[PDB]
Amino acid sequence: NDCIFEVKHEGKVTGYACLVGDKVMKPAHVKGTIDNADLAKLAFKRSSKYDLECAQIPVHMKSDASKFTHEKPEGYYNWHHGAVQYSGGRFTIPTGAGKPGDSGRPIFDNKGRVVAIVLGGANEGARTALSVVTWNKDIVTKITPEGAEEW
Amino acid sequence: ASHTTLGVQDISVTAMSWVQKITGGVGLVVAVAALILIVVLCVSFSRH
Amino acid sequence: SVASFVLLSMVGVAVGMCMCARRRCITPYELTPGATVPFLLSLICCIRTAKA
Repeated sequence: NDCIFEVKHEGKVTGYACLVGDKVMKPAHVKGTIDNADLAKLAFKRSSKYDLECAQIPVHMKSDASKFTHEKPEGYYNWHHGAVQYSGGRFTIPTGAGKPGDSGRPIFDNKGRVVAIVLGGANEGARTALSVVTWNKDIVTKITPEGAEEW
Repeated sequence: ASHTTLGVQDISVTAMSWVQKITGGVGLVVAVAALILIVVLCVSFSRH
Repeated sequence: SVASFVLLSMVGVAVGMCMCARRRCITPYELTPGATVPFLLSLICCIRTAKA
């Protein structure tokens, strides 16, 4: 279901604007600045050791937001190239489902409130496992397996 | 003068201990700031 | 003059390490959506008033 809050930067999506409650989280690991100038006046904050950048909604676009989110039980979730099976605390995909140019994409959840962003992955030999940032109820952290590429 | 010239910057008064008060005081403020950084350096490099 | 240059530079570097410690602590509590820095740590890193 792609019926969510939306953004783009220098034509690339460049990580989705996670209007998760009162926020404008913008996962731009790579080049881009605001094409979707409907809220251009961002008070940008960043910390590159968790790759992400962020700001706050004033009121103008608050009707575009989702409610808050952090839960991650075992099972499977959904992303822009199909299903993503999640077990042993990590997301996994069909080998080759992701590629360069998949530069920041959500895992949009099964019940209508976002979790995580994908940034890359490793080939296991026949499985593929993702490199990801995730919300831990408090803090934010990175998951990354042995030998992983980034996109 | 029937005596050796002073060390001019070496031999201050016994009551110069103001220099140990300020250098100890600022040295401890630096050590506390260094500890406060070493603590959150160690948490932000143990949260991956 | 050289002693007051080093001693004024030391309260500079001490506030500099306190600033680095504020930023490298608070950023992973400030980025996360729908989240807050916990009450005690909000006081220790000098934001707002009381338990607000």
